[PDB]
Amino acid sequence: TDTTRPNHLGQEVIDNSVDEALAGHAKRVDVILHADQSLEVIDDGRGMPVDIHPEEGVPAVELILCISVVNALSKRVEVNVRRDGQVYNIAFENGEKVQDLQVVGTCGKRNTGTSVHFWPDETFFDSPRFSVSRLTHVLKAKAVLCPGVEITFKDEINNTEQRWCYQD
Ligand SMILES: CO[C@@H]1[C@@H](OC(N)=O)[C@@H](O)[C@H](Oc2ccc3c(O)c(NC(=O)c4ccc(O)c(CC=C(C)C)c4)c(=O)oc3c2C)OC1(C)C
Repeated sequence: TDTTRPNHLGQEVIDNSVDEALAGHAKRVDVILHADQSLEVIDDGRGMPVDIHPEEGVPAVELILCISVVNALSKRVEVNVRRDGQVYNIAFENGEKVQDLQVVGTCGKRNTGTSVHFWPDETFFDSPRFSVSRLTHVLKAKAVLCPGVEITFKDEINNTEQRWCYQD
């Protein structure tokens, strides 16, 4: 992972969302660059499984995040999963789970998906600023290579919003 800036980190989180679209489960991926320079990636896929992983004995989502690159390079990572009518939440800080998986709400059974919100640890990057032009260029190409998915990008730092969808 490149540490010139947090873009590559974001693209890896975006790729996990797009993989759900490519598999035919997600129809939309939303990316939001927050005012505090944190990035949030939301998809309407199946939702990162929250049931126990046999070998490890911990929620699959907890395990995936624990070993993820976002967790390693972010001072904070908050994940919300919509699955089976339930909204599960879990968070890590400085690389450590600071909030066990827990049901924070309910939702429609058909409303599934995952939200990954992370705050890069500025100490690991030459620059903590996200390169917007680079983020949008890669996203657009992503929309192109995954026909049918609607990709939106909301920039709350430069106050702009865009959406792209390539039907075929
Ligand atoms: C970083 O997590 C990624 C996902 O990222 C997002 N945003 O959804 C996505 O890329 C992909 O997500 C998958 C990949 C495979 C299945 C999949 O095979 C499912 N089918 C099941 O019936 C199932 C139900 C519960 C369960 O614990 C598992 C196995 C666990 C896995 C695949 C982590 C499978 C399912 O419900 O959801 C899935 C999901 C959401 O792979 C992950 C979990 C590594």
